[PDB]
Amino acid sequence: QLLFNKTKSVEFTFCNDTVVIPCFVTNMEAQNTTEVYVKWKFKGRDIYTFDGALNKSTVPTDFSSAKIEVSQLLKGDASLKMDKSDAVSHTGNYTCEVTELTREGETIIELKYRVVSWFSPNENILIVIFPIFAILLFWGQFGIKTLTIALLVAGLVITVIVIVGAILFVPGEYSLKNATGLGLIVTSTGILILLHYYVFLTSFVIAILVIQVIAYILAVVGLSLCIAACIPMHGPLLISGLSILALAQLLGLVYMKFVASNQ
Amino acid sequence: DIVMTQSPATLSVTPGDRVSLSCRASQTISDYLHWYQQKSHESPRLLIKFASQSISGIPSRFSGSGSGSDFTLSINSVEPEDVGVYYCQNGHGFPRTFGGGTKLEIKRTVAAPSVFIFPPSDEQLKSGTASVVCLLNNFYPREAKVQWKVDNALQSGNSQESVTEQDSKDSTYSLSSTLTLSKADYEKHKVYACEVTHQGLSSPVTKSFNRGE
Amino acid sequence: EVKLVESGGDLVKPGGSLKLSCAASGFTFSGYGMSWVRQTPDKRLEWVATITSGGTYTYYPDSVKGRFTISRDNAKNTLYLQIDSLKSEDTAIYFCARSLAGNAMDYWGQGTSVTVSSASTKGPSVFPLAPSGTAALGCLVKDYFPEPVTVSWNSGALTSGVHTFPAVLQSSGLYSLSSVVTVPSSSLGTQTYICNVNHKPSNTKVDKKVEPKS
Ligand SMILES: *[C@@H]1O[C@H](CO)[C@@H](O)[C@H](O)[C@H]1NC(C)=O
Ligand SMILES: *[C@@H]1O[C@H](CO)[C@@H](O)[C@H](O)[C@H]1NC(C)=O
Ligand SMILES: *[C@@H]1O[C@H](CO)[C@@H](O)[C@H](O)[C@H]1NC(C)=O
Ligand SMILES: *[C@@H]1O[C@H](CO)[C@@H](O)[C@H](O)[C@H]1NC(C)=O
Repeated sequence: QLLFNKTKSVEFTFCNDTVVIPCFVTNMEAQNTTEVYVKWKFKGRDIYTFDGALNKSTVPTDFSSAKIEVSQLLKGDASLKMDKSDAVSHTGNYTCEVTELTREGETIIELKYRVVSWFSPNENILIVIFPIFAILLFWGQFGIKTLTIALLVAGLVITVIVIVGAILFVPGEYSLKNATGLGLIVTSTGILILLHYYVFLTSFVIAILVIQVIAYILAVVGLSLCIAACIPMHGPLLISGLSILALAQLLGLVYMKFVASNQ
Repeated sequence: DIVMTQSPATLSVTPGDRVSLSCRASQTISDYLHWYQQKSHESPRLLIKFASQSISGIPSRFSGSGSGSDFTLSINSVEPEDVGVYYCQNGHGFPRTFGGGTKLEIKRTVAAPSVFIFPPSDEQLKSGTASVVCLLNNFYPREAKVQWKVDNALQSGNSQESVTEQDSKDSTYSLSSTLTLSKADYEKHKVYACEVTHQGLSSPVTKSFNRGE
Repeated sequence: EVKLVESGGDLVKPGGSLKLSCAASGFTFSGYGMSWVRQTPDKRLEWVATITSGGTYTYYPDSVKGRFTISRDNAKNTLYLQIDSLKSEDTAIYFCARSLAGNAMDYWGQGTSVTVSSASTKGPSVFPLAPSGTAALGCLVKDYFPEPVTVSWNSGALTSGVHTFPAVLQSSGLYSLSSVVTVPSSSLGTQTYICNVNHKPSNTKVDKKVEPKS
């Protein structure tokens, strides 16, 4: 009786192009595929069969993409490979049956699906609130500084394309909807960098401005990483830049609150 | 030590008829069940593997069915060539057990036996024994009576029948009866007679001869 | 095609030992698992052994108490089975077979006969059954042990119309068997009919000229 590397379950995400269900025989004794037969079952159906003797791989029309790597079979690797589109529609308890000459075995692996669309909950709740707090704050400096047209001209549009950017981004599972949403966001914050240095200098402006630029191109070259492919493990840079730009804006609001008061 | 049980034991079918042979396992063996046939004086050949998968060069008339515990070998339009023994064998569980075997006899039209008699060889006679042989050739059904008459005195307990297996072209049988006496006994009598009664003989047929005539 | 050939079957004393050879032909021998299956005279089939393609790993039923040892010489294209401490219960026909997964055996050999008796072999006396449009003639292969005897006609040229009988166990515990053939009566004199009895265990080959009696 064959034994396995017992595996409870596996999780796949929207960005898992190719899906792999593990099946490892620990005590395989075969010396040619002729001796071997593998049957993959799902929900009481035979969804993949490899006959070693004829090396005939046979699959239903509903799993046309399914395969195992023959090469690795004799080593104990009877793991199943399928494309994303087939897997998504078929989440459940997969069964692997492997048969030699005089010994057989089977094992069960549950296929689970989870959605964490593009960024992790905490990450995609940051890069939305920092460049909303930021402009909300700019409005305070604009309102206090008024009581240019230009600044208010380019002021409404910034709030609009953050409100647009930050609802284009956050739906779905890593679209070009999101990709563009976030781009509109970083470019909005990227004309905010200009609309914050549109006051008029102290020794306090050249600071907040230069560090705002630093953190900004850190946040753009901090996004040039991320825009490419789902599950980008390059989030902290994008959040930190927008952090310093939020905070620079914060120095902005209150240092001017000091001026417009004290001669 | 799983047990494979086939059913039926024996079977008589008319050619061009469909037939189902059953096989039962003492535990679940999914679709891992194989079917072979054996024609007498041949060795087994594989018909089906993994319950249902047909093999290259198997007539299109055999196919296997079932899964779990109960299985079925179906012959859609059996032929006089398919006379033989069918065995199921479990692909799963230990050990690789075979089934008891299903004998499949072919049914046909009644055929009368060609009857021949052979007096003993002088060679054997010098050896000290006489054996008289009676052949019934190519008949059906299998059952036939033979009585040995020596000067019309009916003999008992000195004869031996042997029956050929069923032909796989003409679905007939053949039968030898050997009458064994010593040189002495044989040389004491004149007339040696074989009396054949068979279904397709309107009257018992006798082959006889007079010693060395 | 594929062809498998067993040899090495014989009469043996109980407790004796036999080594069976199986010649494989017409495929990549070292590519496939192989097996031994015997067939008892009750005509039941019993798997006795199995070897992997590589010869590394072997498998047997608990039925034969570790008395059988399978091997394979991948160079000579020969599969072997060593049967030891033979018992009366081992008397059978031994088949080699090419094994697929689930030990599906898709090629079988013709078989080799193992007989285990306390009896010694006695060879058959062969006698003509002289004929007297169609004539019938034959052979009386009488008083032989153990089984079986093989009978060809005219070196195996004559196959059409030949009925070699099932042997029958006599009062003596010897075997008797006849082989007969129906031929055109026109042929006799102008054609030779010879009856080729081979009884292997007693090293008996009779080639009997079967003739109409003077
Ligand atoms: C999906 O991608 C990750 C990347 O590390 C991988 O670990 C996972 O096993 C992949 N496939 C499945 C079936 O989860
Ligand atoms: C069988 O094996 C070869 C390599 O051994 C493989 O490349 C080929 O595609 C297989 N045959 C079929 C019908 O898939
Ligand atoms: C699979 O089986 C496990 C227990 O064996 C069960 O908890 C689970 O709910 C089943 N189905 C799916 C879809 O995971
Ligand atoms: C299996 O059998 C094939 C038959 O062509 C042989 O060529 C091959 O190398 C053998 N062994 C393995 C492990 O592939």
